[PDB]
Amino acid sequence: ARIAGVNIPDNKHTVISLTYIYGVGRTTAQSICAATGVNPAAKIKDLSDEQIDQLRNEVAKITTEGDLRREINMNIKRLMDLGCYRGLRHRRGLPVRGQRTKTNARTRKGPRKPIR
Amino acid sequence: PRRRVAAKREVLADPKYGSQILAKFMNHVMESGKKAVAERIVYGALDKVKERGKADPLETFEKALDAIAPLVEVKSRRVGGATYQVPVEVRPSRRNALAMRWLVDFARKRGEKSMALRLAGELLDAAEGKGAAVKKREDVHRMAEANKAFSHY
Amino acid sequence: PRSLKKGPFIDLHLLKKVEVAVEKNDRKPIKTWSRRSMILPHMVGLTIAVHNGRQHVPVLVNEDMVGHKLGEFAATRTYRGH
Amino acid sequence: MGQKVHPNGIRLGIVKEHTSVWYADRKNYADYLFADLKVREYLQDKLKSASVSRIDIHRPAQTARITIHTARPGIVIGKKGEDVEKLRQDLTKQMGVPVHINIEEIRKPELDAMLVAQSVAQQLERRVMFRRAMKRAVQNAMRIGAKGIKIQVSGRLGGAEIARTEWYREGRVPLHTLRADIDYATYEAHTTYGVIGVKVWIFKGEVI
Amino acid sequence: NQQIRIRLKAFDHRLIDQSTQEIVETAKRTGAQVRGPIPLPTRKERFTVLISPHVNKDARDQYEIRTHKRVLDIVQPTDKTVDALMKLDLAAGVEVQISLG
Amino acid sequence: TQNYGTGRRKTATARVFLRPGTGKISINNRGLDQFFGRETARMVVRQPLELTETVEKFDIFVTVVGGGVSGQAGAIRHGITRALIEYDETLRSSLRKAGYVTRDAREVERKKVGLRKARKRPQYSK
Amino acid sequence: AKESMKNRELKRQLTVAKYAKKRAELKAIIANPNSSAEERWNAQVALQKQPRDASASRLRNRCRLTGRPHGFYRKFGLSRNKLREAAMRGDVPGLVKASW
RNA sequence: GGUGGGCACUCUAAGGAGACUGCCGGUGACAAACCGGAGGAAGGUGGGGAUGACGUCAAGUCAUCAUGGCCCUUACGGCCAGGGCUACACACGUGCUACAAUGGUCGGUACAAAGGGUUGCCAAGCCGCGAGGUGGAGCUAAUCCCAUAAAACCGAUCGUAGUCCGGAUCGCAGUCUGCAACUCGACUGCGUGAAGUCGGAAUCGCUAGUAAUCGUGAAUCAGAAUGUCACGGUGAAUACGUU
Repeated sequence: ARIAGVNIPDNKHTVISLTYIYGVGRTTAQSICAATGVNPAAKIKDLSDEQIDQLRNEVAKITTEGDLRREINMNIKRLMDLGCYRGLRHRRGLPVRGQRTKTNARTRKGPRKPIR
Repeated sequence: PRRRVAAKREVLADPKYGSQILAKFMNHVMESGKKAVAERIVYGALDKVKERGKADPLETFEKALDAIAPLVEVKSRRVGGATYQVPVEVRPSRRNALAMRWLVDFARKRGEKSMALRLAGELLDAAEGKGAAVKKREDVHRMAEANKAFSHY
Repeated sequence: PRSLKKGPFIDLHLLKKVEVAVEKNDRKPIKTWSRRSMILPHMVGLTIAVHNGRQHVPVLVNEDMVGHKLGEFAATRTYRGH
Repeated sequence: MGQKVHPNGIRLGIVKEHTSVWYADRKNYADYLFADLKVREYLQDKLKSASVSRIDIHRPAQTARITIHTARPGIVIGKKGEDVEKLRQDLTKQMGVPVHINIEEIRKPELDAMLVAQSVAQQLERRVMFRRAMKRAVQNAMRIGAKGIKIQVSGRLGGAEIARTEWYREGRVPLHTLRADIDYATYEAHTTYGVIGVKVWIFKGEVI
Repeated sequence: NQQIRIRLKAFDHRLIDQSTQEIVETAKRTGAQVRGPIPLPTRKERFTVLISPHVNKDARDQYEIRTHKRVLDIVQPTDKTVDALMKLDLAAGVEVQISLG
Repeated sequence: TQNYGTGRRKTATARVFLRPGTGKISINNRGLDQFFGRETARMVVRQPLELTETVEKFDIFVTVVGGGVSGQAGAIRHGITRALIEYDETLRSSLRKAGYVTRDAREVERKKVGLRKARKRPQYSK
Repeated sequence: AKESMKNRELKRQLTVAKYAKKRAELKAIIANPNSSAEERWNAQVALQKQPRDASASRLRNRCRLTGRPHGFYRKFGLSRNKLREAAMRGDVPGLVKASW
């Protein structure tokens, strides 16, 4: 029900519910469920408490949720104070990995402004 | 303008019911040329129709299409410098085809789980004459019988 | 990026300049056109003037920015805004 | 202007044969072809005085045979076959592979597109009226036995400022029937006011 | 020697066809019989080239070269037949490959 | 004894042998039900032996190569049709009226230069 | 045309062949896992005093007469425009345009 | 088919035959021809392609090339290093991927054509989750490699949710090429998970193996396709009719 401080879905498979945790993907959930023994294809309601605790242990050894968001922000911060090219794109919100930035480039900038 | 006779395509009968009328229904529900996928829908749909009442899923198809196929329809027509929607009778070759049109189109927009039971859902829902495809038939019939003033071709 | 088995790549004329500088402690700017050289762990404290197409931008070496390229700290295009 | 494909190319497998007839696989293929076009450029470079029309290059196994068609073999060949030995020396070092030179006599220079284009272009270099050069050329082919000839010339004709395209055609010039044998050639005349292009079609008959 | 194999390649099928028959003719009448000319699949390399010097991408010419191949296996090659064939002086546009003796 | 026929639909060719037998089929050493997972083609092979009453008359050996799902189905379908015309002569009229002796000449067209595919030309603006 | 690029390309062409067998075997040491450090370092150093024209990546494969660097084909070694005029005249063997 | 063996079949590649309104009926000036049928694989130029009449736009190309005139001659010529051609408050054009269950995921299980390969194709085996590394067979090739086709089918799961749809974006760590992946390559794995739930006026493509959809190969190329060219798989609707 509650893993790493986040309530995962109760009416979904363990391998799919575990993906809700910030830091756990499809492979990590598969990796977690294989290391613990909990079967991927059982809903969360019909797993015993001791198996919830066992699943809770596997996630805790993995960087997840706040500390992963904590970890990410220095990595962005460590760049923008560095003054290099990748940091400068991070402080303006443009293509970081050399995208076209000419026509679309609108994952970053948000929306188009009227006044041209 | 054209002089062509177009082309006369023939449809082979279905392998599970021996009725070419289902062949063009299969021909209508097609998407991206996936013949095998779509025929799984109709037979599963026909099993659902057969399992829920009736005696033969093929005869209620016959019952369904007449309740969908209109007997009249207008077309845009310009004679006196203006558009007159002259109601015209629908030929037998077109009424059944457009009957197969409106069954899938309105069942595709239904809220049921899958098309397998969604065309099937409309099939009995249209056979009794209270479905949206039945509803679409009468408003077309409502489009005519009011523009009856224009009867010149 | 560059393969680990090939090792990281720095121009030897720069490598000569860095090796001379550390044993000299001149602390003077190093004027170079090699923006493509990887950043060694061992010129921390030296300043390097990296060419950006027209001028040599002086860059001060730290430890967090070890491992980058010398060109990442020398902008080559000027926007200034619309 | 782009309406018509090259008349000889459209029939390169029907009634016309390739000038270079040989085989090579990948890289000798690249080198051999470069050798042919250069010496073909060279062959016309030395004997522009001679009436050279077709240069066939046959390459058997590790040997190259050059076939040169001329309307005046007395110039390419020298005193008792002396000059021709001189030419065979600088191809056999330009090509590499040894070269054997075969010279044939073009019986009707007026029935060959190259020399007719050669004659008209060379005459136009002497500021003779473009009109008279073409009329003379077409009747020469017609009287000798050609069944059709069209000659087209373009580009600052007569020293005019605005270029134009004037063409004279006699007899039948199908240019669409693949089976019909068509002789086609182009020459660019370099006058004092620019470049004057000459196009000649010569129809010799149906190939049944 | 033992089942002499030759490999024939030509850009023109007419050139390769006449080349096979003359090899057959030089094979018979010398006390040896031929297996027959095996038609090998034709390989053509394709090249799409644009014909305009500037722009006009839609104006192109499609080109082809035809590679024809034959096997024409030789069975029981007599001694007076083996030395009557490599000294052939023909096939300007065709290449003759000698294999298996 | 055996009766042979060759059928082609799009790019596949079928070699059928109508030796006398009870009713069995053999396509590439596998049966009709196992080789061909779709029952529609299962008629396609067998419609020719249903129109003419020969459903249980031979153990037909078939081999096919090339083509696709329906492409093989038509190629083998054209396979037997010639075989009964080889097996006897009175079924030619019955098979021709059904359009079975005719070889389907429809094939995939050559892609065009300046064209995305067969006849669809790229979207253009005024 | 622009013969100066033709001169540059031939100058590159002479340089790659001159250092071909040195550059190749030096790269072999780098790529060989058996050649460990302190000798692969000698190898990767050995490339960089080469005139930098010995890299085969610096060739543009221009046309053989006109030197055009865009419409090139390795099979004929020629520019696209020089391809069509040579193919049109029957100069190149066996090339007859396609229809199918 | 792997071993003898066979020259039957597919297939391969060369010649031919075959379709020509040839015949029949009707109509039509008795003429052209049209409407159908028989036969036939193909019926009315069977399908596709190449083929573009005299001419028009002083259309484009002096940057493929050539070329008259003009222009520069320590530079408007040449060499080199770095940068830019890839920037980006926006707009327009052309495509790809999506909004999902006619589907995603997992497992099993089939059916093609075409092309490339000796400065090359990188098999078997082994190592690594993976991109890849080692290894070196065989192959100048219908012989060996690229090379596993995918949609489709059969079972399980998901159950209509911005979701087991979507994978743009960012972070970390890598592989390969290349002297050198900062500007400015591709690919991989682990994380994250945007807009997007079918799209206004308006507008475009398509009449049969076509549209629609799914993969495959090649050119350019050290490396770099959603573009170009080419191939096959599954496979339609509609044409009353010319205002």
